[PDB]
Amino acid sequence: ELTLDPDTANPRLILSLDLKGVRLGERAQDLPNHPCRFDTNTRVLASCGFSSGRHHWEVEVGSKDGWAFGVARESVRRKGLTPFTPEEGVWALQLNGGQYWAVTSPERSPLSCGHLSRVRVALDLEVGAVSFYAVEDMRHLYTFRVNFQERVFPLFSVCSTGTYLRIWPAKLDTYLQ
Repeated sequence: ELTLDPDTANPRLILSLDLKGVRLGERAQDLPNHPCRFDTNTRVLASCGFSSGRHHWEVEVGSKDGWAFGVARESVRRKGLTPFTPEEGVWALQLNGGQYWAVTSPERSPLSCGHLSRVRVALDLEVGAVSFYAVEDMRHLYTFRVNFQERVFPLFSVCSTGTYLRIWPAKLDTYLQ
């Protein structure tokens, strides 16, 4: 099953022991600053990435602000403060200011989807799409159509305390998403 990759994790994140969950901690861990580790934005990738076929997983989401999740192209920049945008190869939903957003470009799109508890992510590297559904009725939340040109990885970001993400088998915090 999909697990979070601790070698990629921003050192301020805390991963659960089973490597399925992530939240933001209060202090940075002293970790090796390896090239695939996010050193500024509060991100972690799954350890498995995909280059063909259709794949899905589910993400339990906290009720409070601070998270964004979806997929990232493998070449997503790890070093320095980077934008959290489709142009940087991030295709994600976000909970911020009590609103759900698809993190679209040039600006985010607010989603009138009601309350979210668990979200199924469907990644299709054949058609070229990543889609999000609320699991309880599979209502559609957002689809990014993307001509993916490299491997694509499950992506998770938690930039404030009080929230979390779990896999199911800087003026403002969000500037570090």
